[PDB]
Amino acid sequence: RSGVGSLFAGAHIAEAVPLAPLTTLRVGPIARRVITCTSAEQVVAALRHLDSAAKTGADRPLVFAGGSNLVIAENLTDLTVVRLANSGITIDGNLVRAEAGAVFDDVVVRAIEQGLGGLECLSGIPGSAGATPVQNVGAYGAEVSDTITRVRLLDRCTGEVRWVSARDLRFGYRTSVLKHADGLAVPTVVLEVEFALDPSGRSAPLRYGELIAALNATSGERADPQAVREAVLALRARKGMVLDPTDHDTWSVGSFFTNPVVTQDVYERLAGDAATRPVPHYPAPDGVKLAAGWLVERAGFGKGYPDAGAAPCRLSTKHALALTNRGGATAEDVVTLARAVRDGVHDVFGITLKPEPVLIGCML
Amino acid sequence: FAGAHIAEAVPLAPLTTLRVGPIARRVITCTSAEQVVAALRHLDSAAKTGADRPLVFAGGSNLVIAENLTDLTVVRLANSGITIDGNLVRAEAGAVFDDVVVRAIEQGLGGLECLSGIPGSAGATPVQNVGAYGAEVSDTITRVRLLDRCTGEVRWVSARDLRFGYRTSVLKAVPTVVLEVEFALDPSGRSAPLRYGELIAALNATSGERADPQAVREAVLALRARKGMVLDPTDHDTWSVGSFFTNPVVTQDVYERLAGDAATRKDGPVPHYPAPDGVKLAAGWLVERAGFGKGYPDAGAAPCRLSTKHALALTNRGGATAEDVVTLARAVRDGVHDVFGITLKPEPVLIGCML
Ligand SMILES: Cc1cc2nc3c(=O)[nH]c(=O)nc-3n(C[C@H](O)[C@H](O)[C@H](O)COP(=O)(O)OP(=O)(O)OC[C@H]3O[C@@H](n4cnc5c(N)ncnc54)[C@H](O)[C@@H]3O)c2cc1C
Ligand SMILES: Cc1cc2nc3c(=O)[nH]c(=O)nc-3n(C[C@H](O)[C@H](O)[C@H](O)COP(=O)(O)OP(=O)(O)OC[C@H]3O[C@@H](n4cnc5c(N)ncnc54)[C@H](O)[C@@H]3O)c2cc1C
Ligand SMILES: [K+]
Ligand SMILES: [K+]
Repeated sequence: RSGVGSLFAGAHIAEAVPLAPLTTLRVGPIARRVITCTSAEQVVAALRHLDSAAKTGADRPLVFAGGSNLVIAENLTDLTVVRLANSGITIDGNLVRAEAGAVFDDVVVRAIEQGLGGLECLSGIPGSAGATPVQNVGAYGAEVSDTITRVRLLDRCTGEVRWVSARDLRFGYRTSVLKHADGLAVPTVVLEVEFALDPSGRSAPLRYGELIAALNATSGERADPQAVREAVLALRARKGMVLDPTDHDTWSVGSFFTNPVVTQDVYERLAGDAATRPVPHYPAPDGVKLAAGWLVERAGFGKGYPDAGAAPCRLSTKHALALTNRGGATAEDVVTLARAVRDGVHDVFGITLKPEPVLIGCML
Repeated sequence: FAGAHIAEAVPLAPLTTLRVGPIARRVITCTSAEQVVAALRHLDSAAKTGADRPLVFAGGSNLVIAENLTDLTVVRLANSGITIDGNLVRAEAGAVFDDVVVRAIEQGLGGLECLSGIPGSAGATPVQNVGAYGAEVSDTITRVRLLDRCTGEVRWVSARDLRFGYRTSVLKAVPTVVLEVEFALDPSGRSAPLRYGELIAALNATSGERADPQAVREAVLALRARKGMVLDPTDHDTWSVGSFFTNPVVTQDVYERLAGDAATRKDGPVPHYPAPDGVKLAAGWLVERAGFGKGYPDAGAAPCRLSTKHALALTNRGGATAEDVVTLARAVRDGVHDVFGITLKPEPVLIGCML
């Protein structure tokens, strides 16, 4: 059938591979082996062999795609990496299907240019399509759970491949069943994602105040998707949230923390504690969602922190939530600064912020 | 109408499970999605309006049609393909739903088996989130291909945008027609988990176990047979639209009032089911407790009676009219309201008639 003569059905194998340059953060160990898969058959056959042979706590493989949400400890000297390069975008009426290794922003653009609305708010988010369901990737008032119909999944332990519905993924705010406290584990691999979009050519309803203002629209109004993408790309540039290899503010894994959901009591206390001398909140179904960025800034961790020095890890000069590599950072530098922001916001507010990126061999 | 078959003066009664309906002016039978879409586009722009709107039809298992609708144009969906594609099953609107179930079981795909024996088409299933025996088609549908009748536009719509709930979806005020349904099923060949007390008991198993889909099917078919809820043309208990009323979802205090009274009278407990938004009661227990036994009325030879095996099913006893169905329905609804304070809601769609 498929690459029968070769190991892993034809996947590329390389040894002693610096992972740092493959990551947006530019942090990482030299991987002992990298196995690069360009098809679903390769991803399945590669993991089957590695999962069948893996015996010890040093042998679980790191599944790696765009490298935009990974903080990988430099200590990990005995690491095998499976790299998902199985790309491919199909248009099927108002449906768009993207293999895991497609570049997510590419899916957005293809969708917009078919006159299909629904992804435009997610323009400029880096990384792969296959990663999007894992944490229900979102920005600017949209999330991929607003349009995903189903996901093609490899269950690594049984070797079964099937399609799973959006409903069975149990999407919530920055979560799904695929999201695990441990980001190495990845017992289930996304091979392909399908989205169902709006063939009338209208964007999703605009649900995010900064974007709405920028287009001179009102809340829940629909607009031209391309115009929405252009505004979103401008909003993201201002925050250093579009990759730009000459700008260190962009040497990140984006926002380092999820917006926390607090009980209505704790929102009203802060609403009071700041009524002397207006507290950002977003609607959410089981409490109030607070802006992590407003919390981080109020606890003293502003844009550029720490300001004095040549700190190798700073918070972005354009967006306080993003940790950045200024040139020579290590994983521990990133974890250290993140811990302090996290500890600091708890000292002030009594809110524990959860990290949004995936920390391999490091914890907070 | 891109090759649609057009018949004139077609009796609808024999096309309905209730054996009630008018002689339609024209029946436009569509055997492809293209015909369905061509027909509805022309007819919907032509209509001038109320009674010129066409009735969308399919399996005839959930409709009560007034016999005096002599000017009725009907579009009958008979696009019937069924495609298996790994663990995905795609069924055109006109496919027989139970054949989709059988086809999935035959391929080793689990998830549809608890829906064995429900009559009518695949296309109709999302409209009221068809279900029984602890399953609903919302548990497996990924998306539905729809014609928006207001814009003439055709598109796939996700499960989520259909807003499925207990006997409802957004399709049940935009008319749309479902053209095709996709289901994602379980290729390990295990059933959905067994959640329904009657079915678990009948298999000798535990709540949450899975079983062979075929054995689940046979159990469910035998239980449905005991209630007159599989089509059997010699049994008048099955000349129905199934359960005529949906299980009402009441605030928890309405439930509690009832459960107190029943405990005092010693005729409890009040059977009830999970609901996100209060407590769901067995409409059948309300009907019987309000005085309307299985076979009601027993006196004389009523042309409409409640099934002798399932009180919730209004049945055509030979020669019923729509007026008889609606007259019996109104009494069962009024009596339940009078005894319990609960307003039951009709499950079938009523064309030219009302409670
Ligand atoms: C400048 C910048 C801006 C950002 N803005 C946003 C934003 O607005 N919103 C947002 O949600 N995120 C944002 N991110 C985070 C990141 O881009 C997204 O999370 C992205 O979806 C990660 O994709 P990746 O392919 O790079 O994942 P990787 O970093 O390659 O992988 C990360 C984790 O996902 C797992 N994973 C990857 N592929 C699969 C698969 N196919 N199946 C199962 N598990 C898998 C990996 O094992 C690992 O556990 C931003 C990042 C940067 C650097
Ligand atoms: C013996 C018996 C047992 C039953 N058991 C059950 C049960 O266990 N659970 C349950 O839910 N139901 C049950 N029913 C009700 C009925 O079988 C289901 O509602 C069925 O899915 C209806 O299918 P149909 O094709 O016969 O619809 P029809 O009767 O042809 O049409 C019903 C309504 O749905 C609309 N409709 C039909 N197809 C479409 C479409 N493609 N797009 C948009 N609208 C459409 C029609 O316009 C009409 O408004 C039972 C019925 C009988 C007679
Ligand atoms: K992030
Ligand atoms: K019914």
